Formats: sequence, structure tokens, C-alpha cells
Amino acid sequence: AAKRAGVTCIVLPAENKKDFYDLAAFITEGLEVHFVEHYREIFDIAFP
Amino acid sequence: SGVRNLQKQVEKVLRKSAYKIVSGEAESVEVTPENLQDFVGKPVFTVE
Repeated sequence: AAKRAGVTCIVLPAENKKDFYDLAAFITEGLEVHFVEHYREIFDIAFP
Repeated sequence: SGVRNLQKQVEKVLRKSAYKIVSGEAESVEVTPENLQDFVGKPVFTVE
């Protein structure tokens, strides 16, 4: 769904770094993922 | 605390071994800890 909308970045809990990599590589082309666990991380990957 | 979930895992591993037997290459599957992530994939929990 994020691919359909033209999204070009995405942020997921680090605990799902597993499942996201099961997907076929063509599905994952063109995204730029940022796994994270503690919330402070996200604050620095959105605003600045 | 229950054993039901581990029962699911060991089941999965075994039947995948059967698939390596009946058509695959090895005549005798030998699970090893280094081998395991192949059969059952990536770790789920870590950060207890």
C-alpha cells in the first residue's frame, strides 16, 4: 500500500526487520527503509 | 510459559526436512544451529 501511494521512505519497529526482508526484491525496489526501536530515533529521521 | 508454541516450531522444522529428503539433495538432514536460520528463518524475539 505504501508503494501505491508513491511513498519514498518508511519507518518500522526494528523487531520486524525480519519479515520485511522476506518480500521479493522487486517489491522492495525504490524504498528507503529506516528500522528503529527507541522513539528518539524517529524524531531525528523526520524533522531535521 | 506453555509448550504449545515450541511444538509448532519443531513440527515445522521436521516437515521441511521431509521436503529435503523426498526430492531434494540430502539423504539425511542434519540440523545444526548455524544451519537453522535456513529452515525456520530469522530470529523473532531478541530484546527481552
